[PDB]
Amino acid sequence: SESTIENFLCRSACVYFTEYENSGAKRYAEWVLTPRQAAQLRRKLEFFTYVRFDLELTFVITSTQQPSTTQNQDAQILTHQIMYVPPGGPVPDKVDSYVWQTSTNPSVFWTEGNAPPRMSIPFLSIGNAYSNFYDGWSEFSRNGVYGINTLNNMGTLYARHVNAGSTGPIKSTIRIYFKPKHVKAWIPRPPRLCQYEKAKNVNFQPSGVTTTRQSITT
Amino acid sequence: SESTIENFLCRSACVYFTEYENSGAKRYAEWVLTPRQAAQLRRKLEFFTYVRFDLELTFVITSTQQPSTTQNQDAQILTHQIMYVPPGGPVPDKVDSYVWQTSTNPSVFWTEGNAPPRMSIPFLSIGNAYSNFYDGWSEFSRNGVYGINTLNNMGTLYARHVNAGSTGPIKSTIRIYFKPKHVKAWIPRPPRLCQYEKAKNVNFQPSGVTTTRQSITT
Amino acid sequence: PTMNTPGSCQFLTSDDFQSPSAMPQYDVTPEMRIPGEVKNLMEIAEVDSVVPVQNVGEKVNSMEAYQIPVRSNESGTQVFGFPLQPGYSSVFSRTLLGEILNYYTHWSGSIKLTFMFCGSAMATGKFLLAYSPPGAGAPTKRVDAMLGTHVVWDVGLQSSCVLCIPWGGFITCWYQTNIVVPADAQSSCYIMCFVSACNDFSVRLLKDTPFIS
Amino acid sequence: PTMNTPGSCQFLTSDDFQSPSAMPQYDVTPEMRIPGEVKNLMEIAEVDSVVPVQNVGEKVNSMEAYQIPVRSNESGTQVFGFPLQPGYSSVFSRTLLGEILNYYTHWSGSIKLTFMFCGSAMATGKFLLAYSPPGAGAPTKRVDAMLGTHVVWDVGLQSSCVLCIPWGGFITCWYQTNIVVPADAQSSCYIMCFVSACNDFSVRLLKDTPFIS
Amino acid sequence: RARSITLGNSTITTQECANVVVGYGVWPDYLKDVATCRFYTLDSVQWQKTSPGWWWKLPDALSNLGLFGQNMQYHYLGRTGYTVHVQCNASKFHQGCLLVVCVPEAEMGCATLDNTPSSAELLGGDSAKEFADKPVASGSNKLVQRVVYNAGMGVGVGNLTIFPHQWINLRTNNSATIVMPYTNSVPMDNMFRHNNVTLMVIPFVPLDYCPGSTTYVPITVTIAPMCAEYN
Repeated sequence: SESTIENFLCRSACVYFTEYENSGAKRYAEWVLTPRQAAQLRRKLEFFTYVRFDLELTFVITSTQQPSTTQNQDAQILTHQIMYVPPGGPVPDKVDSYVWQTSTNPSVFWTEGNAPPRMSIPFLSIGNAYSNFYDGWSEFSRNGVYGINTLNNMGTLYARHVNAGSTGPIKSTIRIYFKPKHVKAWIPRPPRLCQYEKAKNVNFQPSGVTTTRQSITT
Repeated sequence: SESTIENFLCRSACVYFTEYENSGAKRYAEWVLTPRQAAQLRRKLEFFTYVRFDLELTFVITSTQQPSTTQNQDAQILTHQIMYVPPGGPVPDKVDSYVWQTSTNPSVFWTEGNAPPRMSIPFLSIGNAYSNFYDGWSEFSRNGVYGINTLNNMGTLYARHVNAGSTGPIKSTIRIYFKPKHVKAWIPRPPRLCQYEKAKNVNFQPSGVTTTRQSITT
Repeated sequence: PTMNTPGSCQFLTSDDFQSPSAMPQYDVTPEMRIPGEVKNLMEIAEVDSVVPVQNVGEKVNSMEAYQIPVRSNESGTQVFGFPLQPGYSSVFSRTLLGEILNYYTHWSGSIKLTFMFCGSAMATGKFLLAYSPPGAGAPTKRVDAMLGTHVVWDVGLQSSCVLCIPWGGFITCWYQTNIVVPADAQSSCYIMCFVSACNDFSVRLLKDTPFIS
Repeated sequence: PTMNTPGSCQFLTSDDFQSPSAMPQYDVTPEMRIPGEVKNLMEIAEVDSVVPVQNVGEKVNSMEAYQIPVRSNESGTQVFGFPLQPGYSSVFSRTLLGEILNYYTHWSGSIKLTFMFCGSAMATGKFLLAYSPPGAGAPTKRVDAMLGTHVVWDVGLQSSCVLCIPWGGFITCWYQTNIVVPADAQSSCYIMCFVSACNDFSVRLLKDTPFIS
Repeated sequence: RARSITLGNSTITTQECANVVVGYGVWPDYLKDVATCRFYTLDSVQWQKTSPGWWWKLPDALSNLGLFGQNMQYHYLGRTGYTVHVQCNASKFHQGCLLVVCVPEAEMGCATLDNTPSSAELLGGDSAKEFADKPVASGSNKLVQRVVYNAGMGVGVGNLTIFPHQWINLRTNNSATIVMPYTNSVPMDNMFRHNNVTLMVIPFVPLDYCPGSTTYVPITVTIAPMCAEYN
């Protein structure tokens, strides 16, 4: 009654950490949506071969002041913009680019000091299910990477400060929460014995079957 | 009509006091959930041998500025995270540990200047009732503490500042409110005559039966 | 269109709202039947509890606080007496009925007392149990105690007497006759006194107990 | 007129609310039937998986961890034994039933074991499969193992034995008789052991796995 | 008049009007070994002019006694009701009162606030542990606080009648019979690891007699487990 795949795969799990500054070398965040970065969620999803689900992206944006020597700093409420890029969408090369105005990318505006912004994404795969394990080459004629089918693409996420708050520097952080909804699974497979190495593939280092003991009769 | 166990055991009672600083030696709070610290509630609960109830945890988080000699301090809204650890859950060894991201511990995020955050906990005991008075040894083979059954465990609570507000130091406090809900009791027992000594056990110092008078006929 | 009235965004400690459950879709462990389920505090205040009537001096720090000494030699002499205020009086202070009362401010109901003569079977005598109503002070002589509400208790026949008190007043016991014993029987006996709530008993305005430190 | 209660404006991680869809009026691609649709984890824990019973030394880093050696020459001698705790015990650690259990805190249900003798057809003998209940320690001699719950397994007739265990206990195997083989047949054989959940099996309180690093 | 009650092979002699007080309005029943249903008569304890009290732990009281001791040994967990009979035979020239009470989950305090007491000092096997009048010294000892006006649990001894009790007044009464249901949060529990009920006997009004009488009154305690089942 509790071990259903729903109650087993419907937990809000943080999947990203990054920072962007109102003024500075880094002024915007970018992260291609993937459930492979977080090992805790990756290992839970690698129980099944084919999986299909919806998302509920919920962000947590916090701002902290920086150690600067400018005086007479008067802060104004900060506004953050989070542009979701659909697969094949234009990606902002810079912070003040024109792509931040395309009516296709559904950006959500947020003003500091409110309930954290949340949006949902449907099943975007052209195929009929996201495939965790692919046993082929993405390119039709081959000469393409192994096990890298583009059917699982889920788009990219971009975030920036719409308005600089004060003359003094401000650095903000954003934590992206992943919540699969209406989950379905197919073809159960064995749990990953060895520890993960690269999020890109299934490469691993050989590991023993289990912890050893003194004698068989003990 | 008023003396029912519900109306007698359903009062919001503060049970904890602690402080954590944005920067400093103490940067996070921790308190194993127990109804034994507050004597006012402990003595009310020690009327009955077996008691079962739900909780309604409501916190009150207030922040005050500190006496520092840094200038040009510009504050940003503070966000506090309160991670509830279920029994047997991983416990953060430090403030910036990875355990603060486990999707199991249901942490509630809160931004200063809103209605204080509140969450509820069901009956978590594996047994069929929380037992106030145990007359045995927790360890099956003995050589274990007396009257310390682990069946009453209710988990731990952790709290921290997700984002430092300003360069200048900030110290926050948190008061945890305990509200038993849907209370049931069994086997009434006599009220504790002597004053409490250690929250760990029932050890006490011998006390007189009552206040004395001049003569029996007076 | 909504408008937020005053009283919004406040943590009024004594309020009953719906609360967001932290761990949902979690099983609860079905409850077994455990013998003896309290539903109301009153069921506890209906149990007789012995009273430290003789809380004189170092008696409180011994078991001899509960027994009332009744000697053979000495008529108008008085056995005991105490004011009938189960709340503030030191006699009914830590009694089961008294402790429960110390949790409330208002209360109305009858009080039942029960005396159990704990003496040798041969021992015989009579006692005058007189209850003076509130406005009047405690009686001084035996005659004055007789002329009010009284119960002449004969230990030789009945061994336990029950007094139901309405609506503080006073309770006084007098030696109607000295204890008479055949040879080889002790003449120094003792009396014990139980207290219990009776008939209607209500308690209003829950407050904190004053016995915590 | 509305009033905002406590618990408003908070991100309680474990809550189920309606969420504003980012891209509305977008088609979904109808789902085809794919063979084999898991609906409950239990259906996975009902599959027998081989057990590394002999996880001794460098056996874990080889295929010889799953086979139990049974020699011809040496009675009361013992084949194997391991404590019956599918959760914390190193034997049932990475088993399909064990891994699933490492995701939960409470669990109640029967455990089914199955031994498959992998020896030459001519090879014959008898084995004593004894299960000691929790409170008792593992037996020392063959007699003590016989006097409890036991199953005398004859390899000559039956090639696979099944043990259903209620409600940790111990499992011990003894050589009732040495292996008897006609000439031209090897006398050194092996035994394999599968584990599987049986009958009722429930799991409560989802937690994180301890095998991540 | 007298009457005989037979369970298995043992037999007890009691009056016609025994005045049984059921535990909590419930009679012991199986959860939803008959050979263990006998009258395990323990020893007698001499009640004297200065005796403070006594107390028994029912599971422990029957740990060494025959079938019950053998059963609770190999078997893991289980549950058991009880029917404690306290018989106190004294003359007509004696006088005194006793409070016979069965206290469930009676956790006892330790003389040293810092630590809990030891198992041997807490449990009296095949004998009855007794209270004391003066307070126990607070040193570096794992002793149990045996003050009688606190009973050890830490509560005023007077209001110990909330628990299923019964009073023996040597003026009218002579014995008490208390039926006790299985009270535990857990359906079945290891009898050796945890004791569910404690039998306490306290002499409120002291024994007294003229010179030339028996110097003591021999209280006698009989336990009979009702509806015992094991796993």
